[PDB]
Amino acid sequence: GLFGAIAGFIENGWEGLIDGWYGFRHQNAQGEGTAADYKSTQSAIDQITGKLNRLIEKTNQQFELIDNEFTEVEKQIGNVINWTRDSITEVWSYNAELLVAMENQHTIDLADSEMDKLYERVKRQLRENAEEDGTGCFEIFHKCDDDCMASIRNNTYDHSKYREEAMQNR
Amino acid sequence: GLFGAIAGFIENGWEGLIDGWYGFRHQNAQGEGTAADYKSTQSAIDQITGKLNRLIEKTNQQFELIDNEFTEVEKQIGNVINWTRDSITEVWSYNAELLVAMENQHTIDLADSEMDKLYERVKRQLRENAEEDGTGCFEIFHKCDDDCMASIRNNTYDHSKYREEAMQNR
Amino acid sequence: GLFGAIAGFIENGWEGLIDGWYGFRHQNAQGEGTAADYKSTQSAIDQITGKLNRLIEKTNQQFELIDNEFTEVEKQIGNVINWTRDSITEVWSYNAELLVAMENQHTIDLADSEMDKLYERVKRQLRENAEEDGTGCFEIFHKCDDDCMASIRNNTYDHSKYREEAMQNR
Amino acid sequence: DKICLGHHAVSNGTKVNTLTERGVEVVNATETVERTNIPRICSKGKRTVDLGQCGLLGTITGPPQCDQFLEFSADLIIERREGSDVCYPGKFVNEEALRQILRESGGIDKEAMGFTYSGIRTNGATSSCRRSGSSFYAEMKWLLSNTDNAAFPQMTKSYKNTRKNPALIVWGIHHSGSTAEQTKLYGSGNKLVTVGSSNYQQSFVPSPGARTQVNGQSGRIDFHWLMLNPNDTVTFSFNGAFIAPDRASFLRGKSMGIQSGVQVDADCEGDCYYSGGTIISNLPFQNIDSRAVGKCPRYVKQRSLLLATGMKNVPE
Amino acid sequence: DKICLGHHAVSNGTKVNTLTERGVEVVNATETVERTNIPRICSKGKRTVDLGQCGLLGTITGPPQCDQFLEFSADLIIERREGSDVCYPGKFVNEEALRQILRESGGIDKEAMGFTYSGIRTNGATSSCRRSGSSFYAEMKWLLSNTDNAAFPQMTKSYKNTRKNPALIVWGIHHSGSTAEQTKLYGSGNKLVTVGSSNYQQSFVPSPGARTQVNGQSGRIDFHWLMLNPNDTVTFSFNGAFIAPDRASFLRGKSMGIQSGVQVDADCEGDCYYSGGTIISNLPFQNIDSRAVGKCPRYVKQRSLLLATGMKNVPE
Amino acid sequence: DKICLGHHAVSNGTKVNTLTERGVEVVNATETVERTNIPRICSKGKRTVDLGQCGLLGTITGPPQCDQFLEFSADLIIERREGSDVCYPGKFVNEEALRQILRESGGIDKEAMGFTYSGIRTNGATSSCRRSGSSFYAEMKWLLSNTDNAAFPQMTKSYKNTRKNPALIVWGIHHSGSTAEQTKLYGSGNKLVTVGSSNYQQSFVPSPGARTQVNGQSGRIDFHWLMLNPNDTVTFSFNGAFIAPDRASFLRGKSMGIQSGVQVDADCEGDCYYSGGTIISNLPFQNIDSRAVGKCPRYVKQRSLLLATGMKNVPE
Ligand SMILES: CC(=O)N[C@H]1[C@H]([C@H](O)[C@H](O)CO)O[C@@](O)(C(=O)O)C[C@@H]1O
Ligand SMILES: CC(=O)N[C@H]1[C@H]([C@H](O)[C@H](O)CO)O[C@@](O)(C(=O)O)C[C@@H]1O
Ligand SMILES: CC(=O)N[C@H]1[C@H]([C@H](O)[C@H](O)CO)O[C@@](O)(C(=O)O)C[C@@H]1O
Ligand SMILES: *[C@@H]1O[C@H](CO)[C@@H](O)[C@H](O)[C@H]1NC(C)=O
Ligand SMILES: *[C@@H]1O[C@H](CO)[C@@H](O)[C@H](O)[C@H]1NC(C)=O
Ligand SMILES: *[C@@H]1O[C@H](CO)[C@@H](O)[C@H](O)[C@H]1NC(C)=O
Ligand SMILES: *[C@@H]1O[C@H](CO)[C@@H](O)[C@H](O)[C@H]1NC(C)=O
Ligand SMILES: *[C@@H]1O[C@H](CO)[C@@H](O)[C@H](O)[C@H]1NC(C)=O
Ligand SMILES: *[C@@H]1O[C@H](CO)[C@@H](O)[C@H](O)[C@H]1NC(C)=O
Ligand SMILES: *[C@@H]1O[C@H](CO)[C@@H](O)[C@H](O)[C@H]1NC(C)=O
Ligand SMILES: *[C@@H]1O[C@H](CO)[C@@H](O)[C@H](O)[C@H]1NC(C)=O
Ligand SMILES: *[C@@H]1O[C@H](CO)[C@@H](O)[C@H](O)[C@H]1NC(C)=O
Repeated sequence: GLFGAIAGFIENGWEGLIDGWYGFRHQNAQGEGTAADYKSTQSAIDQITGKLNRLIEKTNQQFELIDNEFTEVEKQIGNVINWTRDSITEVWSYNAELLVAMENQHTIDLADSEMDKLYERVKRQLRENAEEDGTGCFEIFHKCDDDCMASIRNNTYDHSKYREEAMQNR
Repeated sequence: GLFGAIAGFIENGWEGLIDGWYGFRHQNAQGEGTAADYKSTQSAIDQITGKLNRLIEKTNQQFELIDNEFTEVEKQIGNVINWTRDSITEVWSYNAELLVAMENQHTIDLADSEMDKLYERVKRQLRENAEEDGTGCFEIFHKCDDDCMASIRNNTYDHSKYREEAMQNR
Repeated sequence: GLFGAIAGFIENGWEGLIDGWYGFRHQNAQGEGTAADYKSTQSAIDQITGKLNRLIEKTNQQFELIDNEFTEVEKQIGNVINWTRDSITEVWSYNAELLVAMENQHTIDLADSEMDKLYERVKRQLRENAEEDGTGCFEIFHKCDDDCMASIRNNTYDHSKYREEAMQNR
Repeated sequence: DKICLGHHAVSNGTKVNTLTERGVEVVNATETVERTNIPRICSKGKRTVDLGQCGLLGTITGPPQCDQFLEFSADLIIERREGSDVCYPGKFVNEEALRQILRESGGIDKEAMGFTYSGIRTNGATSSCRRSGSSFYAEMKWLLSNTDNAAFPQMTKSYKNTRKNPALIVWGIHHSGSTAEQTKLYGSGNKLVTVGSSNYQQSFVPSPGARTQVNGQSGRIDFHWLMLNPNDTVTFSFNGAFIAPDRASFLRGKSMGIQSGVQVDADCEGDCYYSGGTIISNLPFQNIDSRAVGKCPRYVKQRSLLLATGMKNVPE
Repeated sequence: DKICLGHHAVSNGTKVNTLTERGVEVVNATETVERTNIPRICSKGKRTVDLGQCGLLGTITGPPQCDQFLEFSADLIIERREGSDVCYPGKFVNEEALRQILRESGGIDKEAMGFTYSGIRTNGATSSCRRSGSSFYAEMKWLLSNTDNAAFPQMTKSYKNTRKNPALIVWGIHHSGSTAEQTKLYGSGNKLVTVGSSNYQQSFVPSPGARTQVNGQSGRIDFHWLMLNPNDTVTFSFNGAFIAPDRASFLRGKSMGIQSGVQVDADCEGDCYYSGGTIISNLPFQNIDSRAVGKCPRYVKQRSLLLATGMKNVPE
Repeated sequence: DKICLGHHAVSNGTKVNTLTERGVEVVNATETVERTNIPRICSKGKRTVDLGQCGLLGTITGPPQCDQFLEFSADLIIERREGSDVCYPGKFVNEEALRQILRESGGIDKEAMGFTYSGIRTNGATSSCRRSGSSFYAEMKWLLSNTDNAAFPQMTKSYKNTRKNPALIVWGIHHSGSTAEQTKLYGSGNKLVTVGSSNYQQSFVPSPGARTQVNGQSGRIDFHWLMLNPNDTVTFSFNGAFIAPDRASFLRGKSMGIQSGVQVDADCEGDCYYSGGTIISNLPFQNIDSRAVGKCPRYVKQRSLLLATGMKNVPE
């Protein structure tokens, strides 16, 4: 991936996460938790949805026969027709191959990006009360119970409240 | 966007900014300011310009008639011609649709990136004398007058000069 | 570039680096060093390799004659053939131009990304024992000999060992 | 002590291809190339005409099998392999051009041209075009001399298209199994048929001689056709070996023509047809028949092209 | 106390489409599909030939309307709907092929073939090709017998292309309104015209008979043509019903042919033409006429495709 | 005191083009459009047949130059400019259609049709088709009357394709330099050839007259052809001016036909051919000949399109 998250420092994903695409898994006083982030998940999903609808496509362009399967047309005209058809088949076989490859590359790099968008955003909330482990975790240098964890998940956590305590743990 | 800036944490843009594409808006001792960053603005503009010129395109390939609008050609040959033309119309209608969609996606993600390039660069100047608010602002932990602000804008600001003072405000 | 690294803050690259694509160049007690990072280099290389193989392509689609170079076919049919061929030439000349331009843009932005992936990863190792200079260097606030440098390069460096000493140099 | 974050995964994800890699496993993917088929002609909501043993061109001339199709009307026209354009052996000059015209005609409306004859025979028949024994093409007149070897008086007939649309005009030319039987009908001596108009300008001469016994005959009928404009006028200068057009044909509107050997079904709706049935899909591509007609997905060489709809799959 | 940074926006930005979304509003966009038109033939800087009432093929045979076009020279050739290739009713075999040749010929240079005649008539005319009353095609000879019913002596004429380029050769065949008037010119008995060369090898026979009175005539002239190579030689074996070529035609250089019904304009320059005028654009695509000729943007189905040239627009 | 990190560069990198810029210098790039050529026909591992002075169509009729090619077999068929389909001057009706058939025929197998004749001449020859002096087409019979001006008795011959594959049938029509020499062979009076079957239905008439002396002759032979189905039957009703088919032709399998003027080489292997040699490449595109045949890279207008394979090059 391009954003270095998925298949990057986050060494792998959680098969236990049947809840959504992205999510937080914490370990604190009460124990361990694992819930999904609807917000970032829906953004990725809405984007992949957008591709599907724009690609699933009806061309209101009607094409009729120029060949004949029951009574073969003149050989010369029959060959120009076949020659043309094959040439266009080449173009569409090419376009289709590229289109899908192009989109897939983008689909992946889009998801990788959506993760990195979440990580870099949490880091902005905590400011000074925590430090990066490396493999996608925030080591908190202050006591954070389950209701402290939920304050981050619904984007309400205040860094000022635990600033002095956490900064003290230098 | 992919870079998480435009329509990300920067909740919205400034309609007052008729000066350029990107810019700094500060609030300090003297009051409030708002000026545009020519450097990053021109980079984005030069890139969008590049697309326009490469896309506005003349094919020196001359095509002449094979049809006849005044005296219809033989029906069979007339149908193969129409059949071919329609097929090629399908290809170019497809190519055009994709090309524009592909470029637009890139145009947007390019601009979003150019913002993120600026933000992450200022953060590198200030090093330790400031902290990230979250929604794209640097809370300065030391006194910074208007001429202190201008030191950053023209990329000259020295972090050492106000290091001890700002670090002290932990 | 999109990631702001190559031709960004890293003002230029090292022509001395004939060792690999990316690498570390340090200056410490013993003096100066310069070695290449195989890991990140191979990732970029494996990706560019992937493009080459998928693009170098054989279409098992055989095309035969419909023209005649020794004895010109009827003018009308000869013109429809030429007309068709030229039209398809236009399509493939277009596709080829775009394909290469599209890939090249991606090739560049992929390499720029691979650099940024490395930088942001080292910064995660050092956590608190160093600070960003701006132009892609980590100023270490603790003594780091040659064997201390090698601890980072093979991804083994421990921040805890020199945490207290380096943090002290605030 | 800490808070971690990541993404989802699966023990078994699907392999796709990217710009840079083949067989990269992702979370969820989807098919992009249609291969699934419906072995019927999905004609729900369409005025359909299954020609069966009637050849498309036969609906204009009128051999026995096409008696129920002389004035048909359709949105969808199906030709069958067993269909025949002819009873008495013969062919159409520019047949495919005419077939292509009729396929998108939306059906046909016939109209009498109004030809009367001074002292010749008309009720010419054959054991090939049988109804109550020997008969002929419903829309055609077999012009003869009163009895054996009698002179064929150089006649001249004419029709004017009095309608806003072009008229399909069809005449025939008799080619006898020998110059002997040729005279038995029209007499000896060179016989000539000339046809003209604004657009059109040409003429025809018979060519008697022995051919293989097709359908129980050594003779052949050459059917020809032109497209007469509004107000324009057709003229038939002739003296034998001629098959007169009783009624002229007029196109109804719009339609589509296909060829198939599968059964018609009014339960399902379709727009993309081919000889083995109907392609119903929303997918942009298809790997079934390159010669499919209608509103179809683009035919491609690949049997499959998987589109990633999930993220990269990194397992545990 | 702090320093903030962001991007620009607008109260009213434009909607574009991306790979992943429709109608995403951006700052500044631009049109990519040309729809704007110029209702004239922009011919500034080009040697233009507006044929008007002269048919393109007529410049070779020479009916009255084409007398000022018998040796034209052009970069751009315009055909008009009112143009006519013919005075005495008749057609060109392989007309479109020949039209396509003449459209990119860059004009024509004529040259006499040099045919003299032993005891026949030549000044054949008609009330159709009128100048000072009855006349004929400027480049053609109406070969007859000395007076009514006289024998047409089996002649033989020949021409050799003594030039580096292929020569356009055109002869005619007379088809009389009856076998009666046919004899009045060439006498009775079968008449035959054969033409050959290196490349070419074929022959022709008349077909008299009554046709509709087009232009005041029931007869028709069949014009034919071949492309004679350098040093090669044409031979006309004939005995009547023949229209002799006085002068052979030679192509000048290069040009383009179009068809239109709009007025010529030397004020504006253009390279992409169609029947309703000229498409001037730098845009890669166009939604105006699919049959446009010249150096044109690619025709597409869409009336509009907007290209983003600004960033994402997030308003206040 | 610190640790720095960066990327590689070079004093001289290559310029490529991107979506957003032209001539951006990168580290390492590669060519994408083939221009390199091999001036030979790389036929390593293929059954090749270089026709030389034999015309492709000539392998069916059998003029002297094609005596060694009457039953050839190939994977690759090469036509040469000096090749000739004919000894006695004449042409093939629908020649290109037939050439295209033979090019992918994989060679031909001949079989006698078995025609015997009651009281006429057969050994018709000419000084053009020379072997031991005057001779004829190896696969054809020159049917005549016993001696000068003798009657040509209206005969009838027939052949049935007793094989699973369609048979290529070829007859000829003689066109004499005059009606005089025509009678010297078949006598005077109208002569007629009619040919029919299931599929086929048509007829032919000679056209004597003086043509240019090509190859030392003023007469021409018109070769015609049809494609006879299994079990179907050919019938030749004729009375002169006829060239009888001795042997019928059967297609072997599959092959490719090309046209070239370069020497054959069994050292190199190729799949993409054109008249100046062979294109060997893995590159997806080529700027050499637009009319190349076989398994070829896509022809494009550009002489060059460079693909970046290295990173952005920022020098010191
Ligand atoms: C109008 C007429 O004459 N019809 C007769 C024809 C034709 O004379 C020849 O078939 C022409 O080729 O021959 C028949 O044997 C036949 O085909 O049934 C009997 C039939 O009564
Ligand atoms: C050379 C010649 O004979 N010209 C005469 C022709 C032809 O005889 C017939 O038109 C042939 O079809 O007929 C005219 O009525 C005519 O058309 O003006 C008078 C004219 O003098
Ligand atoms: C079978 C036969 O008659 N062959 C003779 C022909 C033909 O009579 C005419 O060429 C026909 O056009 O003429 C020759 O001069 C020739 O061409 O060599 C002599 C040759 O013996
Ligand atoms: C054209 O292609 C079809 C298959 O799509 C093939 O069966 C047929 O033989 C070809 N037609 C001609 C005229 O060769
Ligand atoms: C081909 O298409 C044109 C419109 O572009 C249509 O008007 C015309 O009827 C068609 N020609 C034939 C031969 O059907
Ligand atoms: C078609 O194009 C070729 C070049 O590829 C040209 O030489 C030839 O004259 C053209 N053929 C016809 C029939 O105009
Ligand atoms: C995967 O994606 C498809 C559409 O792309 C969706 O409809 C479906 O729910 C998903 N399939 C599975 C098995 O989860
Ligand atoms: C054609 O027909 C119309 C009636 O539909 C008639 O009024 C008109 O005069 C005719 N036009 C011509 C040019 O003959
Ligand atoms: C928007 O972009 C176009 C070119 O893309 C530029 O010429 C123009 O100045 C801009 N339009 C407006 C109204 O700002
Ligand atoms: C063709 O014409 C040239 C003069 O342009 C003449 O010198 C030459 O002999 C001729 N070539 C042939 C093959 O007849
Ligand atoms: C550049 O790339 C090509 C393939 O893209 C590779 O084979 C080659 O080693 C490189 N060329 C140079 C001169 O380094
Ligand atoms: C065709 O030929 C086969 C032998 O290959 C024969 O058995 C069969 O009866 C024939 N079929 C027809 C329809 O004549």
